[PDB]
Amino acid sequence: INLPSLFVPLVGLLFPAVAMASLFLHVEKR
Amino acid sequence: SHSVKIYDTCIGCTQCVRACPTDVLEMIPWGGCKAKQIASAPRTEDCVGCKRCESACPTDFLSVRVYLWHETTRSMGLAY
Amino acid sequence: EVKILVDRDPIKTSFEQWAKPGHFSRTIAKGPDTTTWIWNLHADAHDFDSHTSDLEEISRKVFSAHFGQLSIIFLWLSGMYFHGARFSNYEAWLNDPTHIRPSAQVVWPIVGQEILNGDVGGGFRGIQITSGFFQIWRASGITSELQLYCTAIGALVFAALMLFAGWFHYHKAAPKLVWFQDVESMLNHHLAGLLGLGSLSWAGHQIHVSLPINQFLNAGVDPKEIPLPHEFILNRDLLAQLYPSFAEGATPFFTLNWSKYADFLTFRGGLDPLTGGLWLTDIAHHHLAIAILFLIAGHMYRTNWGIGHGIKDILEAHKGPFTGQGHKGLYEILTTSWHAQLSINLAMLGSLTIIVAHHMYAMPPYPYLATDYGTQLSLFTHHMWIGGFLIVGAAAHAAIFMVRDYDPTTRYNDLLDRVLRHRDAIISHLNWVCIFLGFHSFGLYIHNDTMSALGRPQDMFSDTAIQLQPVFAQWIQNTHALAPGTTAPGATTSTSLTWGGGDLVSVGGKVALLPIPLGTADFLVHHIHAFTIHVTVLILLKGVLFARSSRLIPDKANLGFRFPCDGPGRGGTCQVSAWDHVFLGLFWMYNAISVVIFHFSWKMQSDVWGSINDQGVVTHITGGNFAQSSITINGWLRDFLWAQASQVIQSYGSSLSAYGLFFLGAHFVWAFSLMFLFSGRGYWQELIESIVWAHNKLKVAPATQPRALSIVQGRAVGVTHYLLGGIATTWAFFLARIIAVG
Amino acid sequence: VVQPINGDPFIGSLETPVTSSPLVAWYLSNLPGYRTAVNPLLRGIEVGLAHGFLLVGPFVKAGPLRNTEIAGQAGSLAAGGLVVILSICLTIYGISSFNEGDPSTAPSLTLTGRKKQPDQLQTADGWAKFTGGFFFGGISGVIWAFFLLYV
Amino acid sequence: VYFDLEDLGNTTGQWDLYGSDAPSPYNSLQSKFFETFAAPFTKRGLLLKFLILGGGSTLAYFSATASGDILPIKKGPQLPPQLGPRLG
Amino acid sequence: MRDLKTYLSVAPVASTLWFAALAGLLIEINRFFPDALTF
Amino acid sequence: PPELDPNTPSPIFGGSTGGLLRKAQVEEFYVITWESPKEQIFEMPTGGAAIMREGPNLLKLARKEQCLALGTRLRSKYKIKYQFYRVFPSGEVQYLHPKDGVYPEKVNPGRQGVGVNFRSIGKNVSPIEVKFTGKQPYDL
Amino acid sequence: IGPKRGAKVKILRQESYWYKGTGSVVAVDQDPNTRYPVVVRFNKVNYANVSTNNYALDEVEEV
Amino acid sequence: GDFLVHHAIALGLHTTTLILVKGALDARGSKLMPDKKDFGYSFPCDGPGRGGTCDISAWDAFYLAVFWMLNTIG
Ligand code: CLA
Ligand code: CLA
Ligand code: CLA
Ligand code: CLA
Ligand code: CLA
Ligand SMILES: CC1=C(/C=C/C(C)=C/C=C/C(C)=C/C=C/C=C(C)/C=C/C=C(C)/C=C/C2=C(C)CCCC2(C)C)C(C)(C)CCC1
Ligand SMILES: CC1=C(/C=C/C(C)=C/C=C/C(C)=C/C=C/C=C(C)/C=C/C=C(C)/C=C/C2=C(C)CCCC2(C)C)C(C)(C)CCC1
Ligand SMILES: CC1=C(C/C=C(\C)CCC[C@H](C)CCC[C@H](C)CCCC(C)C)C(=O)c2ccccc2C1=O
Ligand code: SF4
Ligand code: SF4
Repeated sequence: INLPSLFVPLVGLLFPAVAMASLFLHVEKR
Repeated sequence: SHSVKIYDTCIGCTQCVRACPTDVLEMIPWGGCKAKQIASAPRTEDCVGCKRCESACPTDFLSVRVYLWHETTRSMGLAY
Repeated sequence: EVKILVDRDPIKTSFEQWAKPGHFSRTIAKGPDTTTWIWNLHADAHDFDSHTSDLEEISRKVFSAHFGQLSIIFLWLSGMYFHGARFSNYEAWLNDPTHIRPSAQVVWPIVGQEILNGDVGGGFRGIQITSGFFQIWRASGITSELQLYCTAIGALVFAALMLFAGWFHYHKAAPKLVWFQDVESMLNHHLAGLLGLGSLSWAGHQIHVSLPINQFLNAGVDPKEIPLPHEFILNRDLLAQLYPSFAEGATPFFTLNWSKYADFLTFRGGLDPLTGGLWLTDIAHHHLAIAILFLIAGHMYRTNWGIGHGIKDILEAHKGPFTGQGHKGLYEILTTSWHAQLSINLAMLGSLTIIVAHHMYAMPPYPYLATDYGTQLSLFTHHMWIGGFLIVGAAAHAAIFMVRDYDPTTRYNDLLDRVLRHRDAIISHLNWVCIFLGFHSFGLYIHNDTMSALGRPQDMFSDTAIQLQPVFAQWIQNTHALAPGTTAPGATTSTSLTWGGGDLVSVGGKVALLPIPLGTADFLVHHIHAFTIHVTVLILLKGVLFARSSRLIPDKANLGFRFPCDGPGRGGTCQVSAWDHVFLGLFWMYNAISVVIFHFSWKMQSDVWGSINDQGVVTHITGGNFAQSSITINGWLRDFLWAQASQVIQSYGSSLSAYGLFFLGAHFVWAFSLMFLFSGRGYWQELIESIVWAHNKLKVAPATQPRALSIVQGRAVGVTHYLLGGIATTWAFFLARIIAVG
Repeated sequence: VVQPINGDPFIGSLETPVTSSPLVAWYLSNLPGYRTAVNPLLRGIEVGLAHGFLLVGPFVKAGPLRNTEIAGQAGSLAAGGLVVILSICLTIYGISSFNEGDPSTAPSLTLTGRKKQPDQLQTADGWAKFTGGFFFGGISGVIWAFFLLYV
Repeated sequence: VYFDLEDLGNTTGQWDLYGSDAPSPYNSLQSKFFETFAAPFTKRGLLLKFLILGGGSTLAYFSATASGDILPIKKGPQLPPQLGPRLG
Repeated sequence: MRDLKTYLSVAPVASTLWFAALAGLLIEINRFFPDALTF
Repeated sequence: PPELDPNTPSPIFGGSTGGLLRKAQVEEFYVITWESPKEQIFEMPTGGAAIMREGPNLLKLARKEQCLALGTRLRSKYKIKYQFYRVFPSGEVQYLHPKDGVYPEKVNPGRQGVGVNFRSIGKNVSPIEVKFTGKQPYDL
Repeated sequence: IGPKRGAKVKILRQESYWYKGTGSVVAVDQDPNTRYPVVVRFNKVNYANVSTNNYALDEVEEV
Repeated sequence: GDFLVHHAIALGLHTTTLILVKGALDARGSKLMPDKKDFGYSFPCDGPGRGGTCDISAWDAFYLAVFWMLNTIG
């Protein structure tokens, strides 16, 4: 539990948010 | 913009020019058919690609051909 | 000067045009070059607009076609009465309606099909009927097959008379246009004439035949020994012994002592507890009062004299600051466009049928109807579908009116123009409310399924958790239950036992009606109904408002009402036509009505229908499982579909096996429809080319060149098989289940 | 009653008692988002204040701990968490929409047609200061509701 | 006449609908508070670094120390587990 | 009469008469020789 | 020599939700003009009925296709002549139709062929023969 | 020039609905500027419901 | 029982390859669209003229065949 409680929110909340924000700026750039 | 092309089997009956809803096409003088005119596509940036013109064309194998291509706000027919 | 105006011998009666397929259409009449001809012949058969532009000649066609329809209905009723007379257990059913199953169809013994002749009681073998004709004939005091035989002959005569009139009013005496346009005379003659003299004359039968004969039936005397109906007319004392009001005759009527008739004209309400249906004395008093209202209402509009309004005056006088000129110009539109008339009539006739569904289940108007669970589940479902189809038809002819008949230069109307001037505000608003409805109805189910799956039933929208009580419906229920002693003093009991309160009525140990409880689950399924209906209106209303034009297609109206698209350009324009909106709205109408009838079936089996004990212990068919089960999709999958499908999938080897076969057959037709809806005619035309080649190789190609169905036909074929297979599946699922457990 | 928008019947809108009435036009021109000449930073502070304060309600009272004693604290953290994520949406919206030199893309005209200076909210820095006010305002507004409800 | 080549802004209706240029109606000292306290969050590049990393670390802390009284998934199974269908 | 005979020959009419006759024939073969699985 | 564009009056119209949107402020829009012999109701391409004025008539529209649709309806029903233009946000105007003063249906000297291939369609090369060139078979 | 009127010609234009079939010559345009001068009629319409088309002298073969 | 469903399976194999072979062999052109090769593998269609041409590309034949393959493996 000491690691799943770290990686599950990281890969399921932080990484997708950081990825979705990254891709939003690349696709919108000109 | 979509590509429109005319082939020399065209009999110059004008039906595509009348069908076009954005004035892409016009008749121009030609010596190749009895009607002595052929179609032409000088304004394909307004072409939306409805293909009303192909529906109008009488030639066995279309004399006017529309190749849908790069989309713009004109080809996509957007009013916004 | 409203008068009879007719033309003599307009169209010669001749078989000449029977020999000429497609004569009505100038294009079709030349004959087929391709197989596409075959289909357009049929698609255009009743499109009288495309045949002729003359409004007079169009009206004559719809007039005689109406006679054609009436002929068909009478012939249909002739067979219904004939089968009751010749192939039924109606005479045996009168002696034991609680047990004997109505049957009026018998199959011949061939290829093993006799098994469909089921042991239905009364020493009879046949198919159990759910049309409810037996409850009708009983309430009419019909007591023998002889009476049905005579009704069948009369229906057959009326069928011939109606057919004769159709030929007569088209080939011999065809009314002129201005005769059809006299809408004032027609409204007067339908209110007072059809509705008024129909309800009055039917009230007479209820008084002199239906009331007395049902009193003998309910007293217990054998139908073969009940006095024939004409004896209550020849001998008044027979009537007076049942209702002493007849002793004074027609005298208390004219002396305004109407309260003397209070023994056969009542205002009791509720249900006759020994028969399960509405009081036949309340019903007869209903048709009496209703007949009065229509006879006077048929005097509202002006004709050949002075009194009455011109309908144009009433329209031209209603207009506000937000609307401008208002209803001016509507009288010219509704007297020159048959589709505008048909759109309104389909809208209301459809809506009215859905009401008939509700009222006939909560106020069962026929004796021993409420306890024939199979007949009542059929009647409610049948009229829901009929109602929903007619409604979707209103949108089509509203859409057809906008393409063909709308003309702001000749027949302007500021109300119609004002809506066209903000159709983007209407459709976008309906779009958002649909998104709100969908999330806050279906999404709650998804919440529940996810909560229940995670082992968290405390977080569901449930009666035992987060409760969504339908306070307003609950309030209306409790109000009507207190109406008979308070706000409706003349009423003895409530208009319906459904009204949350009262008690219970049973017939033959089977529950007829009790108070229907409305809880959290009823809240959810009601917001599904509002969601599904809203999306149906969104699609259909959008189709009519942009039938002429849109930002995408500025000249759409020139493309007609029914056309596949305007090509792949503009990103793609498939299904912009109003006709395609009707195509999409049928699927959503199907969706909406399917869960409405599912809502009906589960509620009735769970909280209403069932068997009552000697002491009053009611055992419902599915034992109240609706409250905790119908709040998740898994509950409908498991506790409704999977559980109630038992009967139909184990019907093989018994008289219900034809439902087994139809269950599978309708699944097949439904899946078959997807071939049409998911593909496109280009694929099929190329396929046919390879097939045509093979025929040419053997010198067997037809001169009628085979073509793929048109784009629109593909869609029409698709939705038609989708609806037929879909609905037929529920049909076979409902009848097997309710006949086996009802 | 129902007029064409600003007298032009060919602009894609209408002027109705809902779009432009004396009370409607007053309340809408008084919201912090339509204060075109005031500081965008102070707009966002009032916006974040009002929203973060509103967000505490649904999270606490409907969350998975709504019926526990850990309710007020969790939905408040969930309320601030919703403000944090929204501030990223506001930020990336600005990074993508406005550049460090572009002028305001706001209307430079009025209802009567005179030239005013465009709302600098619609610029890179004007947006950066607006979303900065929302974040500060939204966090303190969550705390202010958390202060009044469970303290 | 709603067409003008010299004023393409009015021809297309580029009007501010409800934008009021009325001066700031706020407590002007509270402004000096809001202008100097909410100031470090007014750089979008730095704020994005802040919200991304601050939220990531905070989300990680709350989830790493979440007690069993809050999360059934950290509290764990309490009942004895039942066997498999084939004595599994 | 000749117009009627032409109509009676139209595809749908000739089809029902043909298939009606066919159905009657197959039904009567099945009434006279039912339950035939072999041959 | 293309026509001019002043500030003529527009038809009588109560307004609708079908008209110009932000694209007109920022990209382009279109204006069609025409001369009618009398006041009369006609249908707006964006929905509803309007009344055109006798003589000059200006109408702003969002798309070229809306212009041609209205104009096509002016020749057929009303037998009036029409022109239209593309207007940019810088005020720059661009004449569009009828291009050379003559409607494109009728042959007119001075027009040069655009997009004419002097072969039958079935003589286009196979895609492999124009692969890794930037051309399609219909471009040669 | 070209095949005579009422000549029975096989169609050799590949992209033609009547490719490898046969039709009847209606007329041959004698103007030597006409690229496709042979008018041919066929007994079955193509997908556009058209029953006649112009062909080149090299696209037509008497049979 | 094994007999019947094996012919169901042979039905699925034959029909799925029909879609796919017809798709491949007409990709270059058919009588309804003799220049199809000039339009590439996937294109929406060729418009409502010549009777209608929805789903005429080789890509659409693939798309249709997936339903039949899912049927067969089912
Ligand atoms: C190869 C694929 C793979 C898959 C599908 C999973 C799946 C999972 N892991 Mg796991 N893991 C993997 C490899 C993988 N692991 C490897 C190689 C390691 C050692 C470096 C770990 C170490 C690890 C830990 C320590 C934990 C998980 C956990 C989990 C679960 C939650 C997701 C998560 O936190 O990921 C964690 C992911 C990582 C730590 C990254 C390592 C995996 C590689 C480097 C990234 C893969 C990128 C991906 C394939 C992109 C492909 C798409 C691309 C074409 C665009 C989930 C069941 C958690 C768990 O058990 O939940 C209960 C948890 O606590 N994983
Ligand atoms: C909606 C009306 C309706 C329906 C659906 C039925 C249905 C049925 N009836 Mg019934 N019936 C009806 C009305 C109806 N009836 C009426 C009004 C009467 C009184 C006249 C009867 C009198 C009656 C009797 C006396 C019997 C039935 C029987 C039956 C059953 C078998 C019939 C059969 O196979 O015929 C055989 C099939 C045919 C005759 C069809 C022949 C096919 C030809 C070629 C079609 C001709 C098409 C032509 C172009 C158009 C002709 C139109 C012409 C009438 C002008 C079946 C369930 C039988 C039954 O229940 O047995 C147990 C039975 O004996 N019915
Ligand atoms: C034998 C008597 C007779 C004769 C010779 C004619 C002759 C004619 N009529 Mg007339 N007509 C008659 C009786 C007759 N009519 C009757 C009884 C009515 C009342 C309905 C009419 C109503 C009428 C109208 C309203 C019109 C005609 C028209 C015509 C002309 C062509 C009609 C045509 O193609 O018919 C062939 C048509 C059929 C055989 C269709 C069958 C008709 C019935 C009602 C169909 C019912 C089938 C039912 C739905 C079951 C099918 C469903 C199930 C199988 C799935 C022709 C001059 C038309 C005309 O002149 O316009 C140019 C026209 O518009 N007639
Ligand atoms: C009183 C009711 C009424 C009336 C008089 C009409 C009348 C008309 N409608 Mg309308 N309509 C109605 C109700 C009505 N409709 C309803 C309820 C709907 C919703 C479904 C529609 C939807 C609708 C559309 C979408 C269209 C029309 C069209 C038309 C016109 C042409 C009809 C025609 O030639 O069809 C000829 C009739 C047929 C070819 C019958 C086809 C067979 C049906 C679809 C299948 C029936 C299956 C059956 C119930 C089950 C048996 C299965 C068995 C055989 C195995 C005509 C004016 C068309 C038009 O263009 O108008 C100008 C058109 O496109 N209507
Ligand atoms: C089950 C299949 C299905 C579903 C879900 C939908 C869904 C929808 N259809 Mg649709 N449709 C379907 C089949 C379906 N259709 C079919 C078969 C047809 C052919 C006849 C059509 C034809 C059709 C038309 C013609 C119209 C619709 C419309 C609508 C919308 C109604 C508004 C609404 O409720 O939005 C709310 C959305 C839902 C209720 C869907 C479920 C939402 C879930 C439960 C919430 C998820 C939360 C969150 C996102 C979690 C995901 C996280 C993830 C990203 C990690 C909606 C998006 C109408 C529309 O657009 O109106 C606005 C409309 O006009 N449909
Ligand atoms: C079921 C059925 C049927 C049958 C039906 C019937 C049987 C009917 C009858 C009906 C009847 C049989 C009716 C009657 C009528 C009557 C009436 C409607 C009357 C009226 C009257 C009046 C209106 C009155 C008046 C008056 C007054 C007001 C005052 C005083 C004087 C006098 C009395 C004169 C048929 C076969 C068709 C079909 C199928 C089904
Ligand atoms: C809805 C519906 C239905 C039903 C129907 C019904 C049920 C109907 C009814 C109807 C009716 C039930 C009607 C009735 C009628 C009646 C009337 C219309 C009568 C009349 C009469 C008269 C004409 C009289 C005369 C007289 C005399 C005798 C004396 C005095 C004077 C006078 C003149 C008044 C059905 C199922 C089909 C299905 C579809 C839908
Ligand atoms: C399968 C189907 C094909 C082909 C199906 C068509 C050609 C239907 C064929 C109908 C009948 C069976 C043709 C033969 C009709 C004759 C009357 C048969 C005479 C033989 C006697 C037995 C009567 C297409 O036309 C297509 C249309 C556009 C969307 C997709 C669909 C669709 O998916
Ligand atoms: S339609 Fe075909 S033939 Fe007629 S002009 Fe245009 S291209 Fe030439
Ligand atoms: S796919 Fe069919 S409907 Fe859609 S645009 Fe192409 S042709 Fe028209």
